[PDB]
Amino acid sequence: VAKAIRDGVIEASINHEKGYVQSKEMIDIYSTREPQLAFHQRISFCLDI
Amino acid sequence: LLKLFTTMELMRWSTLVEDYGMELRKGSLESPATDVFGSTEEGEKRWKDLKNRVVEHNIRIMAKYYTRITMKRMAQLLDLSVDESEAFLSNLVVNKTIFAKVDRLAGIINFQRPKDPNNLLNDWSQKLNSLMSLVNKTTHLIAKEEMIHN
Amino acid sequence: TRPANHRQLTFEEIAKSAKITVNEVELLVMKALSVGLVKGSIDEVDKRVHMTWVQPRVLDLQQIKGMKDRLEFWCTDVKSMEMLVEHQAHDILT
Amino acid sequence: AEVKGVCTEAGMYALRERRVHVTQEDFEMAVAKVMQKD
Amino acid sequence: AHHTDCTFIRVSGSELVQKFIGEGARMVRELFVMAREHAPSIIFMDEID
Amino acid sequence: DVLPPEADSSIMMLTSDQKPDVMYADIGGMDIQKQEVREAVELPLTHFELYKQIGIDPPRGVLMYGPPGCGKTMLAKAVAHHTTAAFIRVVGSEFVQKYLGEGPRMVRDVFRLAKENAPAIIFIDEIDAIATKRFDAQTGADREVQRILLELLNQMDGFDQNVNVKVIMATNRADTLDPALLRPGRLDRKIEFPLPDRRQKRLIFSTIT
Amino acid sequence: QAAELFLDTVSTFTSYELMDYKTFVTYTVYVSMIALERPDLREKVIKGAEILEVLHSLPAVRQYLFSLYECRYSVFFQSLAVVEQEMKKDWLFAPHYRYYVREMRIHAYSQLLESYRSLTLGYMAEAFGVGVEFIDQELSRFIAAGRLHCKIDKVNEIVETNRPDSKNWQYQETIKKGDLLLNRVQKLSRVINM
Amino acid sequence: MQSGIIHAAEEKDWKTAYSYFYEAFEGYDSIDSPKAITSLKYMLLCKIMLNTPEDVQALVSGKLALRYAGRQTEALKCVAQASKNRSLADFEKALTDYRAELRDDPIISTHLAKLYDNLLEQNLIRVIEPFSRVQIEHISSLIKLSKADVERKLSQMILDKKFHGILDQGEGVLIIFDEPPVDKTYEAALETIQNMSKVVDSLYNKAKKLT
Amino acid sequence: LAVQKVVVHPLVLLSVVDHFNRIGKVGNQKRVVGVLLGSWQKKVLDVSNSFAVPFDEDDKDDSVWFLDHDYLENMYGMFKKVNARERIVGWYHTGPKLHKNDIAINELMKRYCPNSVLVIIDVKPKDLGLPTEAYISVEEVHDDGTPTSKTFEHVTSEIGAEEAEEVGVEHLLRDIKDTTVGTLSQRITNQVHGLKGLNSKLLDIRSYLEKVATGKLPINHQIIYQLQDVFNLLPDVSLQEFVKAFYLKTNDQMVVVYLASLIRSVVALHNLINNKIANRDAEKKE
Amino acid sequence: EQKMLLNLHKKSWMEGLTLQDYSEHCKHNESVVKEMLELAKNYNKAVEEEDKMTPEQLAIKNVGKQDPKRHLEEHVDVLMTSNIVQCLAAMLDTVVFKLI
Ligand SMILES: Nc1ncnc2c1ncn2[C@@H]1O[C@H](COP(=O)(O)OP(=O)(O)OP(=O)(O)O)[C@@H](O)[C@H]1O
Ligand SMILES: [Mg+2]
Repeated sequence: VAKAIRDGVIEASINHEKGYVQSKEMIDIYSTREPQLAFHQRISFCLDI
Repeated sequence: LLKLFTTMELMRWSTLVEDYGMELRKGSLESPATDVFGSTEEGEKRWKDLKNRVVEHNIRIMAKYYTRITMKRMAQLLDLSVDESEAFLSNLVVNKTIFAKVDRLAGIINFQRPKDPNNLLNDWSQKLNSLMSLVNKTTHLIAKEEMIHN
Repeated sequence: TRPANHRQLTFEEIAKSAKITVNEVELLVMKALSVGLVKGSIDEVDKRVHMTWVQPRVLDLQQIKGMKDRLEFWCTDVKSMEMLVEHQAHDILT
Repeated sequence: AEVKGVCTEAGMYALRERRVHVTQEDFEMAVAKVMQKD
Repeated sequence: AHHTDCTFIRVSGSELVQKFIGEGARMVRELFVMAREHAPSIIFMDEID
Repeated sequence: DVLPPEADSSIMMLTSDQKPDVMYADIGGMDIQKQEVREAVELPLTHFELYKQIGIDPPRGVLMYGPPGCGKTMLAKAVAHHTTAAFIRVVGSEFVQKYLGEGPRMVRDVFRLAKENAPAIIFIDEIDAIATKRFDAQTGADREVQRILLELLNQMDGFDQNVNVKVIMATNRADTLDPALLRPGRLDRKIEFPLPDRRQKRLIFSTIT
Repeated sequence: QAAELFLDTVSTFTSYELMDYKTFVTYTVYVSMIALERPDLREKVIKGAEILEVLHSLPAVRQYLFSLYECRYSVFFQSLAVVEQEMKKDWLFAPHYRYYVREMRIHAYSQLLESYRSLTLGYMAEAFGVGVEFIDQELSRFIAAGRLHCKIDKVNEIVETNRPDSKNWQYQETIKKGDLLLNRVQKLSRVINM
Repeated sequence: MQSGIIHAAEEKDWKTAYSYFYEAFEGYDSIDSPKAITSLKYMLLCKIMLNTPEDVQALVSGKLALRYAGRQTEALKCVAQASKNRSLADFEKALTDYRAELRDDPIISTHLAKLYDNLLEQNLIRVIEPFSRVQIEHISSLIKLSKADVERKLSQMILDKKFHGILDQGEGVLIIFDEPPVDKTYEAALETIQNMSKVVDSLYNKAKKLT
Repeated sequence: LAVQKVVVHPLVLLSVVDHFNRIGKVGNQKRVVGVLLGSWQKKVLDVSNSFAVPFDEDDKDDSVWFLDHDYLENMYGMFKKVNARERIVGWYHTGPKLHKNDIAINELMKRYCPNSVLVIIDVKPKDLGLPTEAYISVEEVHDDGTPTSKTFEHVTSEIGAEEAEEVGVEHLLRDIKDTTVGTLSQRITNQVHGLKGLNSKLLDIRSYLEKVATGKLPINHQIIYQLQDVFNLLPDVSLQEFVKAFYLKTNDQMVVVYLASLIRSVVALHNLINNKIANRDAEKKE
Repeated sequence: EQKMLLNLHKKSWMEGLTLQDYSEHCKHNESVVKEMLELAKNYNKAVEEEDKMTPEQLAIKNVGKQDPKRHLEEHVDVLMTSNIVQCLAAMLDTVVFKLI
């Protein structure tokens, strides 16, 4: 789980003393640039077509 | 008194009473009092309506300036109990007179409506437009100053 | 005095600077908001004042020099972005 | 022709009650209106 | 008339349609020129009475 | 060039000031006629989807006939006053014009204006002026009137079920009307305005007095 | 679409060459509980006169519908098992008996989590008459699929509901369906070039 | 009148029942009948069951209804005011003051339960309107009902999508959410994508058939 | 104010250029002055014609200047006979900037038109700004206690043309004007021109501040007041709320752009289908 | 004189960086996308009809009937231009007018 968190696979933290993993609260995807990037790839492909 | 209802500030009911009630309700021999706030039943009802107008003006002013306010502070500024102030605010909100969301668990009143991205970006665009207009006007003023001192 | 990024004045700051009690601070802001001296809002829950505008005041020559330096940075940014747009869209520019 | 008019009048009676489907009561009222009244 | 693919001509004797039958209009048999042009034909006339 | 469809019309729609002051309450004792007109004119304009769902075919036109002075034109006035749709009031004798071709031209202009302003109601008072059953081919007047009537029939035939235009014709000599005007799709609703009955007489008397 | 058409023809059914009217009403109810929102299900199916009249002779289907509507989740799960065994033997619902039932389960879970900020795992298990482990596995599977807007605190066994905006759920479908259409366009152009 | 009574008894749409009661009232009033008031009562009652109480007063203000202004019209007008104010306490006060004219009329008495439920929903909405996070006990005190009943009704309303919110049992607090409307642009874009996929399928048929 | 926008027709520009050139053929001049005729539409001026008037001034002294007002009246009458709806709305001059005696000339012109407008028309082909700069005389009431004086308040100036005037301009600009550029390219070029104009305005402000700092010009105390407001108006684009709103808006527009591009690609594939089918049919019949 | 006449219709520098109202921009985007919905629904039918349609009707049958393809192209061009211009202007303004 530590390797997964470091690599960015999952956004979380590990409480070693407590012995569990707390997953980070999900961030609003549509309020970030990721939809813009996906739309960018798709738009460029459509214009290329 | 009319100026008190025109100024864009808070007015306190206790101060209003101690400064004008005798001149309005009982009046003076030099300046007789009208039957507007007389000792009759209609006078009492109009006095209660005057208090309602005072507290509603205070709520309007507090909505213009405050963005969030404590229910305790709202009650203190309205010369009302927490329950009375909350009931009056609820009546105003239901009638669509004033927008306010009451987080009663935390005792918080939010006068700030949720910000539509349209609204936020439109405020930004209006700021840009005003900035550009002011830049143009400053350039013209600079041209006048160059003319005067050349 | 505070820069535009840090124009959130705590109630304690105004109370200490104006030699007034904390519970009066709000009323003071009211006057400054009613007259038109300053613009903004009051977050009484957090005991803060979000000030967004000030009455423009007479500035010293050094303050004018600092303002001109701000204009220098602004001009640099505008020129850089203008050149970027001209270079990127050179083929389609009329 | 009278039977066809009865069908259309049954539809009209269904309309008068702002209904979508024509019912048997509508057909009987249409029969009464087309035959007896007219 | 529909099932046998025979042209259906309704002869009501109305003057409004006379211009289509013929500018003569002195005899009803002037309609036959049209009927022969659309044979097989069914000439239909309904007596209102 | 192509002109806008609402343009090039010698006949205009009824404006707000031209609306008659006659109310449905002003008319006394024509509940049957009022119901038939409403179900054939004003209801299909606002409830065409309901007519489609039930399976009823709304009547394209309405022929109001009866003895003179039995509330025909006044019911048309009340419909015009109490309608949310466009009203195009016209008289049959207006279509007959000296300029050959102007009659059919203004007939199709009326229908085009109604189509462009759907929902709309076309009212043609005294329909006998262009809808008689006898035509003399050697007289210019009868030839022009035959052209006008043929254009009217074509315009009513060219209205599919989608176009929300209702046509109203009024006459007191329907015996002289051409039967081709009463064919399905042109005038499928012949509403009679008979002489008042005793109950009708008392309703009219009360309403007027 | 099946629910829409069945509800449109629930009072005009005459296609007895396809199915009996009782079977038609059972199919209508089955598709309605999976395709209709709660207000639509109440207005059209729960308060439907014809459907109720038919359900008077079908106690099992009425139990299945009203257990979901009245939030009798254990009764709903038992009726869902019975309904599943019914779908498995129907040539129309056989390919989807695995799908339909799963969706129904999700609906039930979603319903139980719609009005509450958080629910203990034990409460969910008691409401559905199943074990806590079963609820844990089912909820984890359906959350991982993105069908349930909640997260499980297994340390305290508390399911906390989320309220994701409709914008994200529209954007994901936009990406998926636009990618499907884009693949169709690409393969069509591939056909065209040669 | 009998048609309207049967129409309302079958809890069908109340617009047709109101129309039948309107024709019955006109017929009874034209002949000056003592029953014209009764058909008037139900005429207003339908307007209450149609969630449009504001019309009832207007109906009383008409010339034909000015002749019948009495205890029955007052009872229906006051229950219309109770519905208009979304007040359940006003409903109970109306049912007490005009018990003879409301609770003893069988037609009105049959629908009194549904009227009470509708006014319960309306008053709950009015009470929770000014709040974004409010204790359930406060809502119960304002509504003058049991906390368990209030919680059950609020949960059912949330399940019925009558308002947007959640119920925190652990703290016993109703949280009201200012949900945003769905984006019509995204819905239209999705259906446009579907229709254009159909267009691409048609182009597929044209291409494979003609090459 | 009494003037909201001044529309200067291309005929006015050509007349001003011709007047400047014909006077400057003498080889000794600085600027030329003429009278502007137009109509009034709401609060928008419609300067549409002009005529030259004799004018001269001293290079050193600003109080010495002659303007032939009798010539002004006579040519006003002559033009009014031709077009009665065109009235004196102000004047113009071709000096690159304002002059200290411009207020006196505007006072002279105000008799013929009380709300006279001075349109400085720069004959030199400035690359960015419009050749016209409109001003109107106002009484500036200072708050420092200084006595009220007459100043020139700037007015937004635009170049607009009549239908026939636009036809003539397009005939004259037939070769030079390139209309093949698409609308999108035109808007992007507009953005580039806006960036250039903003840079020029900011550089003018910076130059004025530089002169003020070194004492070449006194502190106006009014331009500084405006500049404080300008710098306050600069929005903070680093705020979390603004960034989230900007991202959401950009994605909302990008999904629309994606849908439009997808539809465009499908339509282009349909066009390719039609082209290939037509080619195959043409080669099959031949 | 040619340069002087070139200033006709020359837009001011202010409106080059001016951003359109985002409420009206979103309403326009939604309206045009809702239009392309019906346009594509008709475009499918147009493709099927032109599959089985004689070459004499390629233009005669297009007279008096709207062309879904042409309106679709026009809507696509309009939305591409509007949204791209708005996005580019907003991105330029986020750099030019900055508080830092
Ligand atoms: N039901 C009615 N109630 C009251 N007045 C009526 C009624 N019917 C007709 N009238 C009277 O008829 C008069 C005008 O007659 P109207 O134009 O309606 O008749 P019409 O059928 O169009 O006649 P015509 O065939 O001669 O054109 C009005 O003054 C109106 O008072
Ligand atoms: Mg008449």
